[PDB]
Amino acid sequence: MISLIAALAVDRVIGMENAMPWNLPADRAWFKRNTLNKPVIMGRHTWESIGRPLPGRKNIILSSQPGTDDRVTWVKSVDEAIAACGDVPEIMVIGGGRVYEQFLPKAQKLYLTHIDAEVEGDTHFPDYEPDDWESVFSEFHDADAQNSHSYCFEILERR
Ligand SMILES: NC(=O)C1=CN([C@@H]2O[C@H](COP(=O)(O)OP(=O)(O)OC[C@H]3O[C@@H](n4cnc5c(N)ncnc54)[C@H](OP(=O)(O)O)[C@@H]3O)[C@@H](O)[C@H]2O)C=CC1
Ligand SMILES: COc1cc(Cc2cnc(N)nc2N)cc(OC)c1OC
Ligand SMILES: [Cl-]
Repeated sequence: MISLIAALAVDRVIGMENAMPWNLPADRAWFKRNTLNKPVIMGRHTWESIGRPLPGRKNIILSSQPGTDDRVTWVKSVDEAIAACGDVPEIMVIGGGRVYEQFLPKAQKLYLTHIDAEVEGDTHFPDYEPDDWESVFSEFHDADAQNSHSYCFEILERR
């Protein structure tokens, strides 16, 4: 099983200048929950965004160029990433825009955080047909002192 987990603003925005254009600790909490003790495949742009290994997960970076951090696994292809995760129950693909593009066709599950924010963005979740997917579970949260936007955590499964 391959799964994508991603936070989407109003216009499927996921990124602005190699950062998420919002601050939702409640999202980073939901991200940690569903990825922990599973392998994560991220693109080199996302690695640099996070800027440190994600504890309690084998970290797998996609980069044509050679590695620059001895604490994480590096791979130069999609097939190498996928192989690098090994015989596991679930592979979590955690960004960014170009990695999502490549993995979404392969993906069985979506872990979507829908954020009530119309924010300028250089990077968007790839398009898809909701025809192709069926809503499994969702959870709505109001904005609060720490999370300036309302948000909905959704899970979808292929057919
Ligand atoms: N909203 C959300 O849920 C999330 C937000 N983001 C946002 O996403 C943005 C980053 O997305 P984007 O700019 O598309 O980049 P990525 O984060 O997908 O990383 C791009 C890099 O990945 C490497 N790469 C990708 N595919 C391959 C491949 N098949 N073989 C080899 N290397 C590969 C390349 O590295 P190289 O240059 O070494 O060749 C490429 O330059 C940021 O703004 C970030 O904030 C990211 C995570 C989640
Ligand atoms: C743990 O912090 C980060 C996590 C992510 C990936 C990510 C974040 N949120 C969700 N819902 N899905 C994801 N795949 C991306 C990040 O930066 C772009 C992070 O830095 C704050
Ligand atoms: Cl690419």
